[PDB]
Amino acid sequence: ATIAQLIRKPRKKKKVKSKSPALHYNLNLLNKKVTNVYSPLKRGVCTRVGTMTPKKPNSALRKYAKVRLTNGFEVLTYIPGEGHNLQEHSVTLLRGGRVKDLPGVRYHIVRGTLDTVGVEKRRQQRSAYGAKKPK
Amino acid sequence: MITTTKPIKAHFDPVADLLTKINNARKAKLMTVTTIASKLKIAILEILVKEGYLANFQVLENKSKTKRIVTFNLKYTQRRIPSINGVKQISKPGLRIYRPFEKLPLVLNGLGIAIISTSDGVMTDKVARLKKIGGEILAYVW
Amino acid sequence: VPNAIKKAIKAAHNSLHTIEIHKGSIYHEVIGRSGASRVLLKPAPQGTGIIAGGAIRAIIELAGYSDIYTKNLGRNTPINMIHATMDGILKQLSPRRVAILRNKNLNEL
RNA sequence: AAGAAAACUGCCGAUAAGGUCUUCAAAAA
RNA sequence: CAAGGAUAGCACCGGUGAUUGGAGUUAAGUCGUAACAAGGUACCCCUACGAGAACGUGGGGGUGGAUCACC
RNA sequence: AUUGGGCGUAAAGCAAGCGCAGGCGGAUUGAAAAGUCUGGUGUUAAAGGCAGCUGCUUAACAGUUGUAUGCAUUGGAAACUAUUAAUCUAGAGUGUGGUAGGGAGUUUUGGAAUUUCAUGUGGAGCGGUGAAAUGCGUAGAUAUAUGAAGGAACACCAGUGGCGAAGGCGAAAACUUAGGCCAUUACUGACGCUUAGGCUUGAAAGUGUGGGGAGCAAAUAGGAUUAGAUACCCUAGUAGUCCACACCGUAAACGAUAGAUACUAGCUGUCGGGGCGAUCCCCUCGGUAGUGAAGUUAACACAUUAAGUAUCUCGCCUGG
RNA sequence: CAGCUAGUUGGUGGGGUAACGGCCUACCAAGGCAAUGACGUGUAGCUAUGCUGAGAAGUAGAAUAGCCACAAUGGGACUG
Ligand SMILES: [Mg+2]
Ligand SMILES: [Mg+2]
Ligand SMILES: [Mg+2]
Ligand SMILES: [Mg+2]
Ligand SMILES: [Mg+2]
Ligand SMILES: [Mg+2]
Ligand SMILES: [Mg+2]
Ligand SMILES: [Mg+2]
Ligand SMILES: [Mg+2]
Ligand SMILES: [Mg+2]
Ligand SMILES: [Mg+2]
Ligand SMILES: [Mg+2]
Ligand SMILES: [Mg+2]
Ligand SMILES: [Mg+2]
Ligand SMILES: [Mg+2]
Ligand SMILES: [Mg+2]
Ligand SMILES: [Mg+2]
Ligand SMILES: [Mg+2]
Ligand SMILES: [Mg+2]
Ligand SMILES: [Mg+2]
Ligand SMILES: [Mg+2]
Ligand SMILES: [Mg+2]
Ligand SMILES: [Mg+2]
Ligand SMILES: [Mg+2]
Ligand SMILES: [Mg+2]
Ligand SMILES: [Mg+2]
Ligand SMILES: [Mg+2]
Ligand SMILES: [Mg+2]
Ligand SMILES: [Mg+2]
Ligand SMILES: [Mg+2]
Ligand SMILES: [Mg+2]
Ligand SMILES: [Mg+2]
Ligand SMILES: [Mg+2]
Repeated sequence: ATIAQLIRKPRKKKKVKSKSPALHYNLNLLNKKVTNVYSPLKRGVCTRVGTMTPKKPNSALRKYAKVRLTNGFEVLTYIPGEGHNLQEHSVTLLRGGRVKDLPGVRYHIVRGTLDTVGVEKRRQQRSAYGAKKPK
Repeated sequence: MITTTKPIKAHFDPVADLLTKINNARKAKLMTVTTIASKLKIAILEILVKEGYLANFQVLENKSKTKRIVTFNLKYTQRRIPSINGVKQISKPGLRIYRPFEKLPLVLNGLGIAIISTSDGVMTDKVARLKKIGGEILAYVW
Repeated sequence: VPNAIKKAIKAAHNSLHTIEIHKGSIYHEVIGRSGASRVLLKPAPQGTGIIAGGAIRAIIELAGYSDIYTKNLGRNTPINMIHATMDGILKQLSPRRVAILRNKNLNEL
């Protein structure tokens, strides 16, 4: 613009927002304050499981799941892999991600971590889906 | 002697006034231009003709000694293409540019000339380097 | 493809511009403008290599130049990059012609 | 000789989803 | 002198709340067809009223409007 | 996006003006030396940083020497900015002399046309539409002739036009009043540009009080059309449109282009002042248009009234 | 987040502090800061430095090193 104008009101940078906000909140519990501490992966229970149709180009049955992370925040998460065991009260561990078809889901149910049995009968990409060695 | 017919006006900033005059004359293939004369503008023209981008620069005065106008011409070759390629002023009014000697710029790897007025009027970048003294940077001329 | 290939082949054969090199690199820093495309070319010391990418890298290799600093400051359309790159290289001034005109000594200060 | 010449109106709504098709110029005894 | 205690009323901030407002996303739903051509009443902006709804009309403002036309 | 971006059609020029503080700012002389440049000294802890070397089988690593950055003080430089002491007119104003305007407010006046009423003639429709029907009419309508009352707006002139910062300004007159163009052997002598905040104005609709109401017409009623019609058509029809005083402060308030300054081909119009003296036409200085090259743009296009070459200042933009 | 500050601003004599000082005292006054952002809110130990960047700089203040603050919370004092 102008040197004098920019001296008065400097250039304010645009902000940055996270993609997994619910994953960076830690509840102390003894004081009940929410601080902003970044964390790779966290844990959460489950309050509903079932089916839900996808967006437009892709149409197919898909499994979703609601969660109640260690903190006090609920987010809808998708059940990855084939075959599931969640039953309205099974602990789980969640990470970052984004399923394009389903709107709102922004985390992935880590497979074979806590109360989720790893999807057996899996060879290729067995590390991601919690599977040991068939040998 | 030299007579005129038109009124002579100038912008308040003496470096970019000359630069606009020079660029327009270069682009339009024009030869004779006029502007108001100031000692800074006179001095900057003094260093340009020794370095060879314009041929003549003539300043005249009235019969009362209260107003002076300098009328310079550009150095076109036979095929009518100028020696000046582009001029750009750094220390515009408001934001004045001050660089020490060690940070004295080199215009187009020394092909162009940089106008620097340290303490003894305007002086080309190379002779400024020779004297190891820096200061005000007027304009880039190449 | 074969047809269009040989067409462009002959096409370039017709419109070939002449390029002068100084010690394998570009003499003075230059900005090539073509539409909304601006390509910055900068002299480089002998050894850095072609720091170009895309249309500019092809042009620099095909021209003969070795060491060259470039950055694409604009669009990513190959035709405009080639237009901007060639404009920057064709407006270049030789260290000789300048002083000749300028009535100086070859390259001497 | 300077002419012209003239509009005219009823009514008339909608069309399920996702979808091909450019394989490639390397260039040819 | 003074931590602390009791009483008292303002100030700022947070959570929650029956009920309610709109919003986005969405399955193929239900009533029209408002806009894109002169979109079948040219369109758009401000404003006031009215109507299931898109929207209709009055006032002002624009061509970012079609046809039309001149040897 | 200081280096390193933009605001006509893609996000972005406030509706316009008067403007304090701030930023920027004509030419010349003198001083100081606050910026600016440079020399000396001090310091900027060590580790890390970069260069060289050594030692671990080389490395990673460790050690080793070198290696800046800023601040303060002191000694000089005087080109530019800033300060101060003064001069000049070319910037901008003032006066005198020419001069064009629907510029604005207040108070009066005038004629067409509509409506209503009054008086004659007259005798069956008028009105309305795509076609009709509500509606008006033997209580004599429509029509024709005269007169009276009242309100609103001012044909032609009227434009390949004028004025104002914008909104806007068009019957006639008076009073008050604003700005502008041209020539200046006159005068002050930089007094200038922009403008956060502030103030003023600001289409139409809308509000409050009191008048006014001819015509027109949101809302509303009926007749049509329609599958339905709360719409397009028709017949009625209140607020409103009008005036005075108070508010509201929004518009595609558009040239979708902030203001100021200097420069940059040309051609065709048209308007004003000035020069000559029948017009017409020629030249000069300005305002308003068309065409048009360099130049700019993504293109459309702009192009001396720029969106071109540049400066100052303000406002604004950062995916949907 | 537009006013804030009544020991807040100044003088006087005295006391106290290693020392100057409204640090404290009695009297006399009404000032001081603030649109060049007081005050309020939120946040945070600061720096040398780490990572990144061509550069301007952005980012975190690992380890370690300098300075500050703290020792269940809130106050007071002895010794030196
Ligand atoms: Mg019919
Ligand atoms: Mg339907
Ligand atoms: Mg329609
Ligand atoms: Mg219709
Ligand atoms: Mg329509
Ligand atoms: Mg109903
Ligand atoms: Mg209606
Ligand atoms: Mg309307
Ligand atoms: Mg109606
Ligand atoms: Mg209208
Ligand atoms: Mg941009
Ligand atoms: Mg826009
Ligand atoms: Mg405007
Ligand atoms: Mg606007
Ligand atoms: Mg003004
Ligand atoms: Mg001022
Ligand atoms: Mg000056
Ligand atoms: Mg150190
Ligand atoms: Mg080391
Ligand atoms: Mg009559
Ligand atoms: Mg009104
Ligand atoms: Mg009805
Ligand atoms: Mg009617
Ligand atoms: Mg009312
Ligand atoms: Mg607006
Ligand atoms: Mg308008
Ligand atoms: Mg044009
Ligand atoms: Mg957004
Ligand atoms: Mg803390
Ligand atoms: Mg970078
Ligand atoms: Mg540390
Ligand atoms: Mg730590
Ligand atoms: Mg403890």
